[PDB]
Amino acid sequence: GVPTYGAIILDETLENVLLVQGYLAKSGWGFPKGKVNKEEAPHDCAAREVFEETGFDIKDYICKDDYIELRINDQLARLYIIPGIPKDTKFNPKTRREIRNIEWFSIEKLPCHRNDMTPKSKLGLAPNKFFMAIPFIRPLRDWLSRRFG
Ligand SMILES: CC(C)C(=O)/N=c1/[nH]nc([C@@H]2CCCO2)s1
Repeated sequence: GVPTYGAIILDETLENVLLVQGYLAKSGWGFPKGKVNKEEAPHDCAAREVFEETGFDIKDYICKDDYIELRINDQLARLYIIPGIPKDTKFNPKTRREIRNIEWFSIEKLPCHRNDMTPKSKLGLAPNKFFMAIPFIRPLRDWLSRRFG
C-alpha cells in the first residue's frame, strides 16, 4: 500500500486535537493526511496534505523525530505531532469537494476503541464516527505522557 503522511495538531493546553471530516468512504472524523507522491520526502508530503485539507502550514513547526506511525493492513501511516497551535486559528480547506468540516475535539472524551455488540450476542463492532482516528488515540496519550507529563 502507498505510505500516507499527515499531522496531529494540538492546541496550547495540550487537551484538544484538530480533526477533519470527509465524504462517502471518508464520511467520519480523522487526522489530516494523504498519499505520498513519487520522489516526495515524508515531511513535504505531510505539509502538503495538511495545507490542502486545513489551510494551515506546518512546515516551520515539524520536528523530525516527533511522530506516531502505524501499519494497518500492510499500509504505513505516519502523523507528525504539532503542539501549541492557537485555538482561534482560522482553518479553511483548499477543496470543499473533499472536506466537509474541521473541528477541535477534547482528547480525553475521544474513544480509544469501538464498542462490541455483546448485548445482541452478535459478532463484530458497532459503528463510530471516529473510526479513522481511533487507532492513534492510545499511542498519542502515551506519547504525550512520556514527552510532557
Ligand atoms: C454519520 C457519519 C458521521 C458517520 O458516522 N459515518 C461513518 N461512516 N463509516 C462508519 C462505520 C463505523 C466505523 C466503521 O465504518 S461511521
